[PDB]
Order: sequence, then structure tokens, then C-alpha cells
Amino acid sequence: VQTVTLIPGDGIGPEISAAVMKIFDAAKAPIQWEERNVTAIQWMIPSEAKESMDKNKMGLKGPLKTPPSMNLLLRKTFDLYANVRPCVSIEGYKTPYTDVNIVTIRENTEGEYSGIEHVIVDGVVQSIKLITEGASKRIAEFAFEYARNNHRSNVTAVHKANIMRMSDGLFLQKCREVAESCKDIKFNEMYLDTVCLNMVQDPSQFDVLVMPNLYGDILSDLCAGLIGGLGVTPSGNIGANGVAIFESVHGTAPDIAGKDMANPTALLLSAVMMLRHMGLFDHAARIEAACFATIKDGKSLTKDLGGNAKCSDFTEEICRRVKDL
Amino acid sequence: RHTVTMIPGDGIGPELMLHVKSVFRHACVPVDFEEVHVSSNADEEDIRNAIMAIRRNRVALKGNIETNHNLPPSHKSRNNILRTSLDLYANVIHCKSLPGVVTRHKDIDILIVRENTEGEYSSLEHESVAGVVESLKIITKAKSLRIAEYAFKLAQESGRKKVTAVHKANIMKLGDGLFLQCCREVAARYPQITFENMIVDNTTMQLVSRPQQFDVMVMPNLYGNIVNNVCAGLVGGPGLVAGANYGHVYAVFETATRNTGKSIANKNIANPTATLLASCMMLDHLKLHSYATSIRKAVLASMDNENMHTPDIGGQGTTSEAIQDVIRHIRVI
Ligand SMILES: Nc1ncnc2c1ncn2[C@@H]1O[C@H](COP(=O)(O)OP(=O)(O)O)[C@@H](O)[C@H]1O
Ligand SMILES: [Mg+2]
Ligand SMILES: [Mg+2]
Repeated sequence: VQTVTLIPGDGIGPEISAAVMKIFDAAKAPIQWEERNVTAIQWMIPSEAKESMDKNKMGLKGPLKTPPSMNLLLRKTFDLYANVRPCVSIEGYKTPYTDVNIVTIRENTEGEYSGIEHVIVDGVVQSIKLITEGASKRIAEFAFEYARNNHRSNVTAVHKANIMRMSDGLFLQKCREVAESCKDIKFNEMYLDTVCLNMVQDPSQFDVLVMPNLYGDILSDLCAGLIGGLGVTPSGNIGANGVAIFESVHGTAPDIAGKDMANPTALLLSAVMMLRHMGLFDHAARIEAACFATIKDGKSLTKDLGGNAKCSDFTEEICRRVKDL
Repeated sequence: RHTVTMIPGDGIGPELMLHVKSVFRHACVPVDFEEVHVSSNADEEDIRNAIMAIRRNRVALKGNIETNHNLPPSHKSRNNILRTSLDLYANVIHCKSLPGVVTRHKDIDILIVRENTEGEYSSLEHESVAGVVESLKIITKAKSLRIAEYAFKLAQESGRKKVTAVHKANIMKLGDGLFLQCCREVAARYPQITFENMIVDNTTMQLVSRPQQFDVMVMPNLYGNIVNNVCAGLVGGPGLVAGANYGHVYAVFETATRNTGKSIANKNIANPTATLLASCMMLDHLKLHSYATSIRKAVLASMDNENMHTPDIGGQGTTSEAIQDVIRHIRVI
């Protein structure tokens, strides 16, 4: 029995967090929840929720209402340097892209999210993109370690070293150096514009992608759009001290916040991702298979996935299907 | 009879320029091409010469120059040096679904206006201490205003309703902020045009699912690189869409995606459509409209017959077969 700190978040968050916990219980997952709340105190997260995660090393997070962003703080607090996004086509939910199986691995501390801008003169602004040896090395080693540990064969570094020679070239140089150590994973490099160009044409030619902050920010949502959007897309932030927080990236959805209608898929699939990170492969698989089969059946689809059924119904059917192993 | 600069460039550039010339001779086009080459040397002689040639002729057609990113930072992109020195501030491409080229999306008709001279392309980097590199994205009022001015003027001259500014001003609040401000400042002078904004993240997500919502899109340099490529891909890839670079006094025509095509060079499989269409846009700019529409009709007609399709759009035909078929729709006018 393992403890996970749960951050139910805002709007539809409490609901879908309730749905996930329920499905986990229906699956007899070795997981008990330590419900916390993050709200910025005058800037840091509440004292008694930081220690909660320092304890558990492992957390799950619903959508957070924003303005000081709550994600920025959590990132900085726990040094969450790797943002990981596995995008896989959902068989029950057809898009024009049916063969997507991609992992975007995003550097999450520096790059063009340096925080630093200056008004040089009136009507002339400078935004600093920041790249370092250490953070680039860190993310490269993470991407190859992830490749190895999740049965992956190709890693592609995405860059614009042609245009941003010093910054991106440095990022690229650390990837290339890590590549020499992990020869059992195949490595290539591709210009960002070429990745976009090919991605919308044939997503299957890519496997694992590693990149600096803005590129991966953009590219991770591109990939989400291939498989049905943010409402179905899992995400995890891996940090310092073996800490990880898995999250839904969709909106807070205030319009339908307490009137059922919310779709728990994305969070559930983040929770499945959490489970795999913890080594609980059997439970992850069952909950995943259950979620998938529910979507494919297409009876209890929520209003966003084109259905008419409410959150309660969608959750109930997942619960029902999981119990059959 | 006009004199135009021609930079063959690298990869597939040289072979495609040859087909361009062939097509031009056969269509009796009154254009003389004045070739200037740009080699691989760190020495900027070739590139400054090319710039000077375009200053005289004021119009060019170019292939894509290879940028070797294993070279030192001081060795900069010759493509970028060129358009920044000539102040070709507006990069414009038109992505339109081609009825003969079936993809995963249809009814795409998008005009992309990209700031072509500042932003992330300013080549301003430095290493304060060992392994701590800063790159400097630059956004100015003067350049943001003219790109926005160009985007709104184009929209109203083309009979188009909506301009969408794409940005990341929720993160780069001052930088992308100012770009937005300048778009808004221009929007005030075009009440008929619907003005919207959208975060580049969301934009790409929207493009891969409902790209029909976009009409005219205006944006900073890097996001332009991204959106241009997503849009080319949606309509069938890099062999299809032409690209323009406009300054106040000069114009340079090329393929939208700016690809060298080194890996398919000299194998007679490069798709010629994009380059031909770029050369037609050049004719239209030189006010040789009759020859433009004549060549344009032929290349668009060659596109219908799926037997003339090159591998990059599913077919198996060669470059030279496509040229023959294009030349044939010409010799029957
Ligand atoms: N005209 C074309 N016909 C067929 N394929 C093309 C064409 N132009 C570009 N490509 C392909 O698009 C991809 C990206 O082009 P690339 O040569 O890598 O550009 P660059 O060297 O400037 O980065 C390549 O697979 C290239 O072969
Ligand atoms: Mg994003
Ligand atoms: Mg290129």
C-alpha cells in the first residue's frame, strides 16, 4: 500500500479526482490518497502540502485555476525538470491520425521560459532564451533513460541549431554526448520546422523526441491535437529527489464544474502513467484497458467526446469493466 | 525583357532552376537570369555579392542555401543574412488544398504573413560564464507594425475577413506583448476585418484538427517557421507551396518551406511544383501576368493527373516527366 498526494484542483477537478480514486478502488489499486490543497501564500505553496509531497515522492494533480501561476511554483518547489507526454491514438476515438505513438520529452526549467525580459528602449523588447550545460545534459540523460526503461528504440533531438547556433547547438551537443554513452538506443537530430512538417504528414515516423522548453511546449500540444486533444492526454512532470507529479493539462471548465458532464479520461490516463512509474504495471494495464474499452463501446461517452452521458455514467462503466480484470 | 537574379542554392535548388529555365524558354518568357552562387565558405564574399546583385535587379528567385550547424556561431545562415540585409520584412505563403492532392484535411485556405527579419532570428547570443548561453529574441514596434500593416492590407485587398495574431504573450509578456500591441494598433484602422489572437500552442492543435477556421494569420519569426510548416504538411508537403519575401523595394521568391533537399538531390524525384509556382509569383510581381497565369494553369493542371505525381505526394513520377507534362499544357496555348 503506497501513498500518493492528491491535488484535486479547481472547477471540474474535485469531480474527476473523485472519479479516478473511485476507479482505482474498483480496481483494488494499492494506493491510498493524501488530499492536499495548493494555494499561493504570501510566494510559495502551503507549508503542510510541500512536506506531504516530500514524504510521498509521488503526486497526482487536477486542473488548476490561474491568476503567479500555480504550475510555475510547483515546478520550482520540487525542481520538476522533465515534462513527459505520451500520445497514443485512442481506438474508440477516431481522428485523422490513427497510428500515433509518440513521447515528447520537454526540458522544463530554462530555455525561453527564462523569466527574463527587458524593455531596451520604448518599442524595442528583448526576451532572453537561456540554455545551460547542466539542464541540457540532465534532460538528455532523462530521455535516454526513459527510452531504455519504457521499451523505446529511437530518440530524436529537436532543435534550430542552424538559427540559434550557440544556445540550441549547446543543447544539441549534450544530447549527442549522451547518445554516445547509450548506444543501445538509436539517435538522430531534426530541425524543429522539419519535425512539424513531417509530424502532420506521418506521425508514425517518430518515437521519442527530446527538446528545449518552448519547442516541447508547442510540440506536445501539437501531438495532443493528433489524438483528440487535451481532454484525453496524459502528462507527467519528473523532478529532483525521485519526485514526480502527474497531471491533467485541460482547462478548469467552470461552466460545468459541478453539474457532472466532466471528462476524467486525461487525469485517469495520467494516473495510469503514475502507476507505471511506480512499477504497478498490472493495475495500470487493467485501468487503461477498462478506460479504452469504455471509450470504444461509445455508450457512456461524455459530451466532449461527442456523447450524451454524464461523468457519473462514464466513471461507473469504467468501474464496472475493470472488475472483470 | 527583364533581368532577374537567380541563386541556385544547394541540394535540389540547382536542378529545379534548370527546369524553371526550360519552362521559361518554352513559354517564350522575356526574362534573363543572372546567376550568382553562394558556397560553403565562412567567408561572406559570395553572400555580399548576391545581395548586391539583387539591389540592382531588385527581384530574385533562389533555392535554399545549406546551413551547417556544426560550424561556429560566427558562421551564420546565408539565407537569413540575405533577407535581413535586404530588409525583406514580409514572408508570405498561401496554403490552399489542392483538389488533386488528397490528404487528411480539405477546405484549407490560409494566408500566412510572417515577420521575416527580427525575433528569434536576430543571431544575438553569448556565453557570460562557461556553459551558460543566452540568446536574445528581439521584438520591435517598427517591425511589428509593418508586418501587421502588411497583413491587414493583404486581407482587405484579397477580400478576406479575419486576421489571427499568433503569439505566446502569456509567457513572453513584454516581447510577444508588444507584437500584439502593434497588431491591435493596426486593427483600429481596419474595422471591417475581424481581429483575433491565439497562443501558438493552441494554434498548432487547432491546425491539425480544424484548420478551416483560419483565414489570414500574422505572427513573429519563429512561430512563422512553425505554422508555415504545419500548413504546408496539411496540404501535402514541401513540394507544393511557393514562398515570397517582400521588402519595400525588393522581392525574393522561393519555396515555402525553404528545404535544401540534399537527401534527394540528383535523383530526378524532386517535386517541381513549389518552385514553378514561386517563379509564377515572380512573374506576377514583374507584371508579366499573362506568362504567369499561363505557366500556373499548366502546373495546376499537371497536378490533376495523379500519374504525374512525384513520391512526396504519393505518386511515382520523376521531376522530368512532370516538366514534360507542364511544357505540354503550354505548347497547346
Ligand atoms: N521538392 C521536394 N520534393 C520532395 N521532397 C522534398 C522536396 N523538398 C523537400 N523535400 C523533403 O522535405 C524534407 C525536409 O527537407 P530538408 O532537405 O531536410 O531541408 P533542410 O536541409 O533545409 O533542413 C526532406 O525529406 C526533403 O527530402
Ligand atoms: Mg503547452
Ligand atoms: Mg533549410
